[PDB]
Amino acid sequence: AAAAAANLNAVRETMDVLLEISRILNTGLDMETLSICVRLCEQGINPEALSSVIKELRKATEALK
Amino acid sequence: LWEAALTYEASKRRCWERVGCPPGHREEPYLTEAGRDAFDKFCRLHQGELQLLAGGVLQAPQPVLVKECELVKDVLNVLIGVVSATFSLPESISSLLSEVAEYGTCYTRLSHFSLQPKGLVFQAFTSGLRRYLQYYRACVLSTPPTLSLLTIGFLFKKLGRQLRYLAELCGVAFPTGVKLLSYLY
Amino acid sequence: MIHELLLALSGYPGSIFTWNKRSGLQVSQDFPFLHPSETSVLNRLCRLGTDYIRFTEFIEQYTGHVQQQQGQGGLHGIYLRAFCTGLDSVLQPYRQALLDLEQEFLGDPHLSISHVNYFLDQFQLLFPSVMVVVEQIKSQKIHGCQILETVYKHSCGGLPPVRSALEKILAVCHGVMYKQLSAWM
Amino acid sequence: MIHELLLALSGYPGSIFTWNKRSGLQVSQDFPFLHPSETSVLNRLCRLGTDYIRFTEFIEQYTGGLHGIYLRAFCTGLDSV
Amino acid sequence: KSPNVLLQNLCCRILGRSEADVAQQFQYAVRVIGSNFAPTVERDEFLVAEKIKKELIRQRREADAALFSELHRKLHSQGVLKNKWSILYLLLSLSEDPRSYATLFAQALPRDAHST
Amino acid sequence: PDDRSWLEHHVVHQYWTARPSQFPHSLHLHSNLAAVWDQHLYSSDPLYVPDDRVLVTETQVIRETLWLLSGVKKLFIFQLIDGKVTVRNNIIVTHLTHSCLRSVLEQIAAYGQVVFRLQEFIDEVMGPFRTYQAFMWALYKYFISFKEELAEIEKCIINTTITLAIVVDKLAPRLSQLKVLHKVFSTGVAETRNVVRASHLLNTLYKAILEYDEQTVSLLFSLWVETVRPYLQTVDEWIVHGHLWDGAREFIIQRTMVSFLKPVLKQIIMAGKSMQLLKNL
Repeated sequence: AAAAAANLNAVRETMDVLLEISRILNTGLDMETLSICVRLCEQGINPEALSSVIKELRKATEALK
Repeated sequence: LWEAALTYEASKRRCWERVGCPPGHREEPYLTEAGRDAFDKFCRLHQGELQLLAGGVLQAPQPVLVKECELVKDVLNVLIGVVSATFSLPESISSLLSEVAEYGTCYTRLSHFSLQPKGLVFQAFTSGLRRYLQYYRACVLSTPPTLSLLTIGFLFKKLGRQLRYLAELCGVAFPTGVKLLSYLY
Repeated sequence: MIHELLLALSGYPGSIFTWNKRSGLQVSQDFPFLHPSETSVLNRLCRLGTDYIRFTEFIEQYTGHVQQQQGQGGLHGIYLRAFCTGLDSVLQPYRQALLDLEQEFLGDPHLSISHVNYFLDQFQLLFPSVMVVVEQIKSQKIHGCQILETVYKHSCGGLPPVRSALEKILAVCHGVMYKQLSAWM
Repeated sequence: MIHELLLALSGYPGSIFTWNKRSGLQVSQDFPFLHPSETSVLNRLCRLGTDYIRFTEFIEQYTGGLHGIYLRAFCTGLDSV
Repeated sequence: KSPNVLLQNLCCRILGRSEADVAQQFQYAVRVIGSNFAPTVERDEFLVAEKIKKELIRQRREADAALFSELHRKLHSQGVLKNKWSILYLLLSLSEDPRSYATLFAQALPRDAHST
Repeated sequence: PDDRSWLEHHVVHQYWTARPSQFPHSLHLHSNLAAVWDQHLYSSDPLYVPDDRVLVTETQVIRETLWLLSGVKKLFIFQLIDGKVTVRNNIIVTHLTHSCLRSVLEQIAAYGQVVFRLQEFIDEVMGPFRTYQAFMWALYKYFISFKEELAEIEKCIINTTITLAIVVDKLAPRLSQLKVLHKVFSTGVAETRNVVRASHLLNTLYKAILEYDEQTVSLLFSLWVETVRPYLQTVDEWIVHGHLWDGAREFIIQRTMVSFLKPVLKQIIMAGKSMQLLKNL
């Protein structure tokens, strides 16, 4: 398939758009993890729950520093 | 799944007739910038032209076979004197085969001239000839591990002519004994 | 078209390159899918192989065909054999060039024609200049030491590679006259 | 279209813009796939490319004619700008 | 995949330690994902786009807000994401400022005059 | 069909073989310029009179022009009027509407005359004056370097994102250098005796080095040394061997004028003949 891979290039293009959005906002997230988050909202999820998850997980790496 | 497939090489060829997001389909190289399938079809097409111009009874050898290195190995076996399946004591492959085949055909007829041990100076002389026959036999399979085929005909051009001159000296009626020893002197 | 060219230029003609004695090597020139861009380059490259075939065939014909001893020195004599002996040693980098081309084409068979033409451009001048020097010897039936002047007048040239190349042959012809000269004095 | 336009700006007049020795690259031709007001926009853009043409001819003729190494230095900086 | 197996890869990206070395924060993740799963306000990316503009004026930059506008247009032009509101609200929640009033601020529809 | 299909795919075969140009374009004005232009032409009601516009792909033309600039000739594009490559008007691509196209290929044609004249001059040597070979040697070496640069660009074409405007700006300092050769060669063919026809050429380069005394001057200098090199050899032979030798005398003194060896010329003659007076002992 050829059109099914140009859509994957399209996914990477929006992923770089969200890369610029992540740096101007100063988030710690990288590209692989945001693709995991994209799949999470494919199944449907509260962003308020994902932010509480990540707002526990990042400042539970500051408790073993 | 996404990130596993994302990592591929993208479009760097750009269309000027499909400016908006070109997927690319490769601007079509030349006939001399294509080969080893277009080579074989190119040969087949010219031979098809030649058979049409003949009527189908022209019949050129080597339509396809064999290789590069294995053909080199059979050629190296002929230089010992071990004849091939084309000689005994594309179509242009047959010509290059003939030019190196006749050298080994000469070497066989020199060793066949020295196979026997009258004439006592002739007995010394024949044994002296085989001391260079061994040197010719030693040069092959010491210099090449296995080289390209054109190096074979090119490297053994300076060696085979020296071999060929002694065939003009030899008969293969003919002097022997003192009659040889004066003629040789 | 790729290997075919090298096989013909080395002196093994096929049918793509119909060997003639008046067009030399000349491509078939009747393909209903040929391109005019490649055509001029094909005709230009054919000239080197034509000169090469004429050179080697002459050398083969007039070196080592006797045991050294007519009365004419336009076809015979030690000086004449020394001429061909020097000419063969000058021809070695052409062989080297073709041998490099096969290796690059085995590495990448999609190389363009201009790359090849670019590499052979140094021989492209060298063969026509040296052609007339042997052509005068054969045509005028030049005998004896008049040979040594003939190359010497053409090694006053203003091309450095041609100058050094003819100088090689004149030194080779010098060896044999020196070899008699060491004995007679 | 703009492959054409970005080389019309490089200096070639074409048959969309008409070169002149009063003011070059004049468009008055109408196209229904272009806006009628677009020409005005185009007109402003034309004023740039004309000067770019008028300079290069100037470099061609020099180096009563004008000669000197100063003419090999004014035209020289005109290249880099 | 499924959410329960998806959270553990988050625990390996954000934390550097394995999911067999720590489970307590993985347990908090399970606890908050289980109990409530569906939003309490309506969605539209238009409103959070106008709020991302409000955040970018707030960090005393003004150029990147015109960057985000062409970027948010590209998000529409491609159209591979099923819910575009959630990830933009999500990046909005994790904002960081390097460097009054908050009871006025533009909010979502309350869903108190709304029944599904 | 089993060979023609394979031919058609991997090799172009659409403007030297009777198969009008095939391209799977998408559409839509940014690159559909020619069809838009045809509809505009129909709306202007000529009535029709079609021209020869073949709608061929783009990069092939660049490959052809670069080959033309490297020195080879006889290609499908670019009709020849008297030995002069001129623009072919029977071809369009999509854009440049055949009018900007007609100008850019004309500029390339004006450069192509200067390469054609030189290649014709070279062909008439391998198909004496005692400086022609020494001059064409340096010319040949120039082409050896220049052709390598151009073939490297073609090597980048086999491996694209290159347009016309990239290579013409890249080749700007070379096509400027080409125009100087139109001026040096013109003094070599403006002519009775073959030694005056030599000095009238070599004096041009001897002046043109002082004209710029950048990057051109190195080319002029390396061309000056290789044409004065026979004269260096001949004057040293006159000095050390006590005699001058050239068949039919390629020199200005007998027993228009170069100023190179002129300020020391009197000390040459006075040294040559006097060395002969040592040979007579």
